[PDB]
Amino acid sequence: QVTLKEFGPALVKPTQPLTLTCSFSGFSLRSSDTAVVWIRQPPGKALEWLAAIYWDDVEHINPSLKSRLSISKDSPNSLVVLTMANMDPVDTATYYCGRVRFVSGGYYTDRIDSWGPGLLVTVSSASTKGPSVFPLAPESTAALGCLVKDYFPEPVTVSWNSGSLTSGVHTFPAVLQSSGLYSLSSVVTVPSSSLGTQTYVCNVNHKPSNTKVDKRVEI
Amino acid sequence: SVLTQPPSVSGAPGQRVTISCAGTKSNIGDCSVSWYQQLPGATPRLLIYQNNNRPSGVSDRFSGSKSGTSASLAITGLQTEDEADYFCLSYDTSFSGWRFGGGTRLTVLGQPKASPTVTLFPPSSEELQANKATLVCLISDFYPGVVKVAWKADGSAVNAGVETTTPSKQSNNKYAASSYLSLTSDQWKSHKSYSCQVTHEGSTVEKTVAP
Repeated sequence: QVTLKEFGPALVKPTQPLTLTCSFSGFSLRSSDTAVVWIRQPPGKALEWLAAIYWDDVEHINPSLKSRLSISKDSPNSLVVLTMANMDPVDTATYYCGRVRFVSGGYYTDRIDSWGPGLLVTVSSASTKGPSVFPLAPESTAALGCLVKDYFPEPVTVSWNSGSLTSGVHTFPAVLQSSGLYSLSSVVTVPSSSLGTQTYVCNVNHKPSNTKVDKRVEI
Repeated sequence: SVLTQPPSVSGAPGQRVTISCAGTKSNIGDCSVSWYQQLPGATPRLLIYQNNNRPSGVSDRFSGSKSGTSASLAITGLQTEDEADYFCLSYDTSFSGWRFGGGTRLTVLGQPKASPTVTLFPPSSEELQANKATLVCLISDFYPGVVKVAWKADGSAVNAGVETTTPSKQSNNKYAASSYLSLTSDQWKSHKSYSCQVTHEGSTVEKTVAP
């Protein structure tokens, strides 16, 4: 069983450097058949191989980004670090961490068989803003919700009753206003009869602004 | 992205589809190809590695051949749950680096038509204290994934202050979307009633609120 986790900033100013850190578990970078790779994916476009560093310090870096990219590792601490110099808006993307496995010899038999959850990096001159959380309330069932209004940059997570309530939760993709601010909404469909007794709290997280707000949603 | 993929491939349930990956001898001709699946809004998953090999867990309905300067991923017994984006991967010696294909979106057709279940929320009182008013129109569970949203305030139409998201595939392969009408508290209090109108496959469906 193998897991990876990306660490990095949600927001980076133009021309500033991006530094990404991968922290893995369940395998060793000292293993003669493994490597760690960084993949990025811009919104609605193809996957892109950035860089990978191998057990024997072999580096496969994208030659289109060589002047901007550098990679380094720490096998005894299971850490891999990527730096990308001079960031542009165009470099706004989700960045993935992955274990490459391969056969010794074989001739480029490498494959990405494990992926981190990916980290969304936004390259903007705009400043971080936290959202304002608002309740959404009004015969069989009823729809309750929370408005997460005006935040930047992505992402935002929403749970209900600290995650004890998952059934019938639907959190919608965010809208991008002309203000350069994001907004989304999270509804939960609960039995009409339960409105009298059950108490519903949406948990709103926005790590880029270190914002975490609880909100009671009644009538 | 020298590796060429068809932008879109469609299929009816049960049939077999093919997703090609064309390149040069430098990349696909000599080196090994790997295939990657990406369910909508999810993390990529290894499907095929070394041209034709499956990892554990990966369905036997998937398979990869390589012949000449082009590679292919074949999917038999097509199911709705195969709706994803598919990327090939290979090393290129002339390029001296790894390159992906542009990717291929797979759509499966056999799904039942589903009308939108539209939900409209008024401004919260908390927001009205801030002299602001946001009308939230949430649209979900509709197939096909194409709708149109229009805002009516009383009789007249509304244009300004409307922001509508693109349709997005849910987990159940149905589609969801959202629309926001951003008003000041007094804009909201001035009219008699606001309406969100979702048009989907001919029939328009309406939801309406008021102070």
